[PDB]
Amino acid sequence: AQNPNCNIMIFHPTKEEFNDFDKYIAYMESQGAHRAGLAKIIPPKEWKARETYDNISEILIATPLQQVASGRAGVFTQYHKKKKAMTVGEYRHLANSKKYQTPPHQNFEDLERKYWKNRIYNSPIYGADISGSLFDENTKQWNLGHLGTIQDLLEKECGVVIEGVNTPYLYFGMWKTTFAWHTEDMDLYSINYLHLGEPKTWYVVPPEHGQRLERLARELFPGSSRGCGAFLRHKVALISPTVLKENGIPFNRITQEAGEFMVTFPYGYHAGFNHGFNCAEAINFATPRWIDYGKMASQCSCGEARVTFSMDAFVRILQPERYDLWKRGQD
Ligand SMILES: O=C(O)CNC(=O)C(=O)O
Ligand SMILES: [Mg+2]
Ligand code: NI
Ligand SMILES: [Zn+2]
Repeated sequence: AQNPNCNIMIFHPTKEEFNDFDKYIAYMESQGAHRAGLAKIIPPKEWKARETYDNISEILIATPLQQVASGRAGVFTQYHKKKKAMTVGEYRHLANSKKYQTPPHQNFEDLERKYWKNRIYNSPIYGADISGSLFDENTKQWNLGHLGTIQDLLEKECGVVIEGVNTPYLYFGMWKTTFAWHTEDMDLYSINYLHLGEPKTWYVVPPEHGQRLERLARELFPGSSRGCGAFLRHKVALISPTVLKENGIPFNRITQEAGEFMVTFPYGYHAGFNHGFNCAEAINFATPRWIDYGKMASQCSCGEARVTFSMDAFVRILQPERYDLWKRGQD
């Protein structure tokens, strides 16, 4: 069995290997990359996402989100308070202000220490979930707006034609902006490209051990667990590495820098934070190996998780027994 300790693997494809996306995902899995839940892909030196980032300041962040925490430093939730619209140039200036900028630090480890010590005492503003793409249309390799769609994959594997679309999302971050512990919708893969700016630190639980994280989360968030049998789908709960280690939960960590891709694998729980002003692009995707995970994915039906249009068909075809309850949660 490849990668039996479930370590995060880092890949350096050549320009030739970078042509066929599906083939390279399958290669990484042949080497055991999925056992970690997360892999890093460093593009060949010949490749670029676009020519420059000099002209992005007029993109609008219609609904910036202020991430307000409650709890203790290592075990907290966050809620998202909506703020007035602002452009990417305005948000960049805000991120760089004395109130929000990255503090002086020695290295990524010192900054990680400062994040976990101090996150709860601040409320950073995240420009998340913005439909769009920063890949040039002429970038042919690993262009996250040109991937095979999940609807087409389901149709190829299972024969059923379904409605829905699959487009990328932009994320504009600042120091301390936070992504809570989650798996993807329907336990899909994700791919994330850090286009520019400061790093993103990731934490991940191997898919084979995801239920250990869920059991800890039910202990640590007992009111939320009574409210919903899949409350991590709400994407609000944070647990620090120190608390994970105290409770014996297997996990790994890695820092993504600008110019790098990360892939999350089906049922790989992940969480993390941004180091300073940055911009990422991410999208969900599927492979044949996903189908079995999609069929078994948990679902939130309490009303909180509320998701895209395209998840309807995935539930309806892969999980017909759960469909009626889940759809009630959507309405
Ligand atoms: O970058 C972020 O805020 C969150 N991204 C992801 O959870 C992802 O790419 O799957
Ligand atoms: Mg612009
Ligand atoms: Ni994710
Ligand atoms: Zn719920």
